Amino acid sequence: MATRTQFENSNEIGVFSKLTNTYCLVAVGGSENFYSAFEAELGDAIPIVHTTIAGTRIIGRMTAGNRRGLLVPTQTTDQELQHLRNSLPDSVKIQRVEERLSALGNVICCNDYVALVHPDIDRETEELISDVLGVEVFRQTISGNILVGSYCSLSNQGGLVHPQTSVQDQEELSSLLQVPLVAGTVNRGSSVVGAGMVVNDYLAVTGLDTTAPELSVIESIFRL
Amino acid sequence: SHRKYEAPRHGHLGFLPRKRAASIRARVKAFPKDDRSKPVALTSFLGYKAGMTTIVRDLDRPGSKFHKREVVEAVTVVDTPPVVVVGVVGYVETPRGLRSLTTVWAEHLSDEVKRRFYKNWYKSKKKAFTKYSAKYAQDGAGIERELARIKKYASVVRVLVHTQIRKTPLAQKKAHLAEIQLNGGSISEKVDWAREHFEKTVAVDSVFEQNEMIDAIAVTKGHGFEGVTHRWGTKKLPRKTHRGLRKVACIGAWHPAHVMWSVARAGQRGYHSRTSINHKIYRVGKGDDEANGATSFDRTKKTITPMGGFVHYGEIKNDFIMVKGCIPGNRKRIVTLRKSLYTNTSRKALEEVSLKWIDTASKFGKGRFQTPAEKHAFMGTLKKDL
Amino acid sequence: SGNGAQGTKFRISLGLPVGAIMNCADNSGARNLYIIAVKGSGSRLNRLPAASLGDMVMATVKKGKPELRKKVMPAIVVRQAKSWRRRDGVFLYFEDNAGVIANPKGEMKGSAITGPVGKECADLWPRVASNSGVVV
Amino acid sequence: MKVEIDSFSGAKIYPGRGTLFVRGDSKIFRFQNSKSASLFKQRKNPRRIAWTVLFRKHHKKG
RNA sequence: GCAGUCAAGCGUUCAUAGCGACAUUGCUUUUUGAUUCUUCGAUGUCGGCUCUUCCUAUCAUACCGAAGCAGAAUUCGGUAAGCGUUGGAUUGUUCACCCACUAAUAGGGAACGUGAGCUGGGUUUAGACCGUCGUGAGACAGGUUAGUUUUACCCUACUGAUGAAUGUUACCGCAAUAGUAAUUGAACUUAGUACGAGAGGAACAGUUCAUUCGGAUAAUUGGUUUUUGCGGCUGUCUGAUCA
Repeated sequence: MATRTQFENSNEIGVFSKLTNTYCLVAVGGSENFYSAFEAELGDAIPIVHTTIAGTRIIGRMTAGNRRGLLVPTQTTDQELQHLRNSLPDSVKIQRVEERLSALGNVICCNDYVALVHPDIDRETEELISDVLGVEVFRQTISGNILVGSYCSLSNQGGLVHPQTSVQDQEELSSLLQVPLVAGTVNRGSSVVGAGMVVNDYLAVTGLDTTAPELSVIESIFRL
Repeated sequence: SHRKYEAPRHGHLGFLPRKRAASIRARVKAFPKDDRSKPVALTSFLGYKAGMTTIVRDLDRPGSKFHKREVVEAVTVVDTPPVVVVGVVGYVETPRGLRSLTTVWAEHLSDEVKRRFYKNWYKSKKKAFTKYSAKYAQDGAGIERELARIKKYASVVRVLVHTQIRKTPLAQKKAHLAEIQLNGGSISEKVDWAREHFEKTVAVDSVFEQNEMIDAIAVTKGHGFEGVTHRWGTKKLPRKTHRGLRKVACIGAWHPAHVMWSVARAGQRGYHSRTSINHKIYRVGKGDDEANGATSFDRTKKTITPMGGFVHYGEIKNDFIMVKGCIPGNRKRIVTLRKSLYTNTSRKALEEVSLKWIDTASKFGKGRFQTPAEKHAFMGTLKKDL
Repeated sequence: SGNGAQGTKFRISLGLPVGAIMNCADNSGARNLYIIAVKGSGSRLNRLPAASLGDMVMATVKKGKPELRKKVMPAIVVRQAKSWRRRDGVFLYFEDNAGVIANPKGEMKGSAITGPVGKECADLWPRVASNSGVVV
Repeated sequence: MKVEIDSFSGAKIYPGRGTLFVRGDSKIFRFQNSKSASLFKQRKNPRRIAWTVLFRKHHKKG
């Protein structure tokens, strides 16, 4: 069920939230109607942790990781890291990441198997990412956009990509990621689709401006 | 003609006239409203302003952007000698306001309030209160007559206190006498409290406490005569103006054929009686309390005194109120701290706070160090002793 | 500040009045901007409406693609270089000024944003935060 | 609470003490006071400023 | 310029939700006229900058009444000026029309406020140019340029500062009186709820911030610097050094 949700007026759930297989990270500044869609269908499956990252509320675009790892940037304080260490279980691997090139969520568009990052990150941070996540890190840009985190939502089942993308790069990423891709939009045709929704194996929360022809394609390609 | 573009005024017509204060001690115009149920205590307190310093605290404001997050803000440390009572005085409610009917002084006054009455102490015969100290020779029939008259009459009861100026790093030796009203019930109980506490220490661990909103009354810093731009805020005129470009340009219309009282003129800026309400107390620190400046997160033994003392003041080895924000009045002034008039239910008040870090770096420069042991650690050994 | 923005921003310092030319920091094709007024600004006799970090400004373009020229358009400031005070203690300032063109709801007209982006902008404007690179 | 180390001299920075500077390549610098900041905006090399830490660490001073 | 009274008709129907013809009673003195009573032994004559105060025939804000008020947006009105009414382009502008924000871009007065307060773009002395008219000197209902704006040390008013005398002198107070100050928005929430066929779509209380103002401060940040406080550097002069 691609449940449509506002974050208090806005329909990009990937900005204020990070949905993974074991953990769900959310912003603190919200009402109960933002969390009812999560707590009704999840209920007692994954721990939802209310937190902030680096003195912000954009923790979906600040941290980036998978089921096995959660990578945190520089400006995250001691108390946030301690609360996430005590809140998230011992299976996830948390590591402070030193890079001055972006935030980690905009760089990394990954899943449990194959990572796609910003092409301009160096080797010492890439070794740390492939060490903590345990993921073969690859380097690609979709449709010329160096930020793959803003125009690509990735899961293990499938993935949504940038809407203005040629078929050749789609087939190259279907050979590389080994998943089928369908170019689509979200929220009445908003081109930013990497932040417009989150997805994992069980849940894919979308925004309220998503109509039925976009939602049918989303629930077809992610196979809920 | 109308003003052709209409603007908010310069300055505030309620803080008029701007003549200088009576003295450096600012009169407390009004005291908290009394209800005859509370235990008997004071309403205000007198201290001396020691400067400012920096406080890191965890902001705990639910629904905010910095919730449970570190902020830094300024506090003022106002010094606190234990203020000692030397007399009481009761006022009867008349059809022309409260009138002081009698006053009673204590038995053996200290030499500071004996220094307060003399403009010329060194020449004097030092004969303060001699024929009043002789009234304790009998059982005290005159003095107990005065107290019975205060009990019988006098709906309000105020107490003459003074600061202990010798316990201060000031250099004045003269104490500022004052009056303080009381909050307890049943004015016989107030005046029996005063008769018990003649010549007794009254420290701030009983009058104020942590987290409470207090008003502060003092006299403004003095900047002397002043021109009308920096005093009121009036626009500077252009570069090209013959005869003065830091002025009010137009004084007024033809008719009224007089200068109005509301136009901005040049005069005294500073040294006025000011009052600032809702100031929060972050510390009530004590003199015998070693390591005033440690905190439950900090735990390192240091006082709130900066390295090399507060600038122009000295070193706090006394009690102190440590109050959030600014305060009217500069350093070394007699500052009066007053309990709040209204109960403040505002959620900016009633926020029970505890500090995390007190700054004690030197206010006399760019202080790179908080404690001198830290400086001996970081900078290392030098050309001195070893 | 103004309508359409998400969240409330604590007051940060105003160091860009009417007329400031900022180095436009996205790939939208504009090379520079030009502030003409500030959304949410107030009025005082002989006071210029000043911009700050994160605030929405009406601005024009003085360079770039001639499609983008000669037309008033919304914009969002992402760097300031006049030092403002965060509540956690610091006074901080970037190397230069900056700005990105937006629609009246907050979407990037461009796609990518270059260099740093101050976090007091990225938290107020969500769409900027997703296209943002370095936050803080 | 973190005790930040300086970027120019090497001193320690208490909360609310000095400025923060973000050069356009997003390498963030912290300065103790106005002094070491205004020297850094002259592009002086801190390895040859005799009172800083990277000077004294290099010549083995104490 | 503003406001009535009557009321033919519009408004689906329906004189008066809102309007209102034909008539008719007034108010105002921010227009312009008419007069010429004051001033020609001279009240410095446009505009803007600045700054205070006042009125209300209210633009916003507060509280309400009416509707062709379902909600939203509006429209008409009542108490009320308490507080607020802007940044810009062209022009000497008054007026003006435009761009843009705004809760709103209300209207006016005070010797058409305010030149011993400013500026002096315009007008309006003397220089000079062009067109037109003149036989000419010259005229211009027209254009363009260049063109000195003096004094306060008096009384008063206002703002600040002392002050003899009511026994002296000091400390602690009361209060007549006079002034007063705060203002406004956004987001979240209520809530895609109420209301609605759908499109659309609020409010009351709460939370966090912000706009204009006002008073204070100076920990930190920035500015100033004759701490000529420390260091550096040019030229010269102290025989070189050191200073």
